[PDB]
Amino acid sequence: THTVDAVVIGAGFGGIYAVHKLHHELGLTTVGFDKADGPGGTWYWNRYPGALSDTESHLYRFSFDRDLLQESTWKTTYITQPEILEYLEDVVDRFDLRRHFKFGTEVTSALYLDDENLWEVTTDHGEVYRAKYVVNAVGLLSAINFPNLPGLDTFEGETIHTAAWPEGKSLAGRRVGVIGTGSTGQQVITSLAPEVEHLTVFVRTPQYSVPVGNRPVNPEQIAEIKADYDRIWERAKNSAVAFGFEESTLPAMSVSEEERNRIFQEAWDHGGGFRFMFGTFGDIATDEAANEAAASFIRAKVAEIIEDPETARKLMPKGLFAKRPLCDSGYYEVYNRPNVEAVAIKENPIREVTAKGVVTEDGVLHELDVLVFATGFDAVDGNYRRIEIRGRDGLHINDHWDGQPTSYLGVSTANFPNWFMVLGPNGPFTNLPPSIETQVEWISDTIGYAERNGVRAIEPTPEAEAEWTETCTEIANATLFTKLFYLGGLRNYRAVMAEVAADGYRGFEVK
Ligand SMILES: Cc1cc2nc3c(=O)[nH]c(=O)nc-3n(C[C@H](O)[C@H](O)[C@H](O)COP(=O)(O)OP(=O)(O)OC[C@H]3O[C@@H](n4cnc5c(N)ncnc54)[C@H](O)[C@@H]3O)c2cc1C
Ligand SMILES: NC(=O)c1ccc[n+]([C@@H]2O[C@H](COP(=O)([O-])OP(=O)(O)OC[C@H]3O[C@@H](n4cnc5c(N)ncnc54)[C@H](OP(=O)(O)O)[C@@H]3O)[C@@H](O)[C@H]2O)c1
Ligand SMILES: O=C1CCCCCO1
Repeated sequence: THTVDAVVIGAGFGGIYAVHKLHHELGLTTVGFDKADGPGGTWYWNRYPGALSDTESHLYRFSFDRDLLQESTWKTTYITQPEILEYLEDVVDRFDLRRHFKFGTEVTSALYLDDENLWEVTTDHGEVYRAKYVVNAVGLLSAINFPNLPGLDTFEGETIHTAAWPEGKSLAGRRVGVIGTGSTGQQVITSLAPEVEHLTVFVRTPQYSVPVGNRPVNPEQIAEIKADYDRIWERAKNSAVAFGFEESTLPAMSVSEEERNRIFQEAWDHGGGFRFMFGTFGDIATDEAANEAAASFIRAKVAEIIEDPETARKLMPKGLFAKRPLCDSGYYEVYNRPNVEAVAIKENPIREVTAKGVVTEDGVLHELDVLVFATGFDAVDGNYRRIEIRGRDGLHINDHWDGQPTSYLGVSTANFPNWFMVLGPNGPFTNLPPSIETQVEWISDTIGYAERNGVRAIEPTPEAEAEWTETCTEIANATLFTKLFYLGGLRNYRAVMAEVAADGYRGFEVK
């Protein structure tokens, strides 16, 4: 039953930096915690085949330490999970942090003590920590999502969730079904297709995907990037999404059918999902006609790629190109293989799982040895809403988030003092690490200020939280995503966080 200045929940990008900042800049005694048996967070857990970043390799990392940027290396233009995981372990060892982290250790309640003005925090190892500050780096993701299919437990084969992939497991020569065609699904599908005896993909909503263009690089290309890194990060910190391309301000309809498609083809060829949505035109997300053009281009690629038309149509993405854009390493092409079958489960849904496989409503048994669920997770809400987290006067987090989850500035919420969030709700939608730094940096300032000036407790007003929900909402419904995040872009997000701090923490009850 110990007592410290600060607790950090989680050891991915966000939890790792927060420890570094709170211990080494602000001198605070600081303990880190993670269920996981080591660091990496998202990348400790997802070791499924083909797991790859959407963010180019040079930019999906910390920026804050200039020696590190010069010494780290990568193989391709996008970075794989082993390589990311490895990088976070180098980072963890480089800044001397293993020793602040209790691994294999779940934080299971967070009681705020109104009279001691402290947070009482308990582990599944029995321990208790009493801390003045809590920093939640629990991520945008929550519990694995895992639809309970009828008869599932009759299945005599192995079932695997993408995020619980057994290290070392091979599906080579097995008959495998995959459910889900999200970002994970496309990846695990491209990578499985060539090795398995047969692949059945259960598609519910086919999505829009552009080539990822993941190319090999030589040490000289890296060294041209290394030489220009102050400008790269300054540029990225001053863009909206920080994916490393200039963001277009050219309206789609402001140029010609041929020009429009010329631009859409160079982007296709160059590769990159965000690059397609935002590197090409500036209104794809905000003008109806801009959007339809982008979407149409992609469907023509799909009909150019899938030879058999009954298959093509099952994989044909429909309607607004207003989900997060995917990119792949040859996804549509997989459906030309004789040992891949597509099952459109809107038209022909799963009726049940039986001993030997999956049965659809048409009454065909799809014989499977392995059923892989690429069905994702259950939202930000989920990693908080699954705990004894209570704020002032014992108020429960799930009681406090009576409806949609909320925050002020993506890092805080009313009735939860000295309690912060890294990637809480209504935060930025960007290449995450640069946003994680913004958040951790602001959180570490705020906490340095609190100690230096003798602040007992800080928390936002419910007035302010609601003003933020409105700002996020007004900006959302100006885009085609409407038809959970602040969508004004990193640069605006940074000026806002900075103004609030320069303005004496406006929207915050300081005690
Ligand atoms: C396959 C995949 C690819 C991705 N690619 C990209 C990309 O290219 N670009 C991008 O910007 N984003 C990407 N993301 C999103 C990605 O999660 C973020 O970029 C980033 O990893 C977030 O890191 P984090 O430290 O904030 O949270 P996480 O890495 O999610 O770490 C959170 C940790 O909190 C822990 N935790 C939660 N509750 C508790 C508790 N009660 N006790 C102890 N521990 C707890 C979890 O175990 C977890 O390890 C991807 C995600 C996935 C799954
Ligand atoms: N950038 C990257 O390289 C990368 C890679 C992987 C993951 N990620 C991130 O991590 C998050 C998770 O991605 P993800 O692909 O694991 O999950 P996801 O985006 O949530 O994809 C979910 C998939 O499962 C399907 N699905 C869900 N429940 C189902 C059910 N009961 N029956 C049939 N199908 C079902 C969905 O279909 P519907 O859509 O019709 O519901 C969808 O195809 C994403 O937000 C993504 O940004 C990023
Ligand atoms: O591409 C991504 C994946 C996670 C969602 C926001 C970050 O950007």
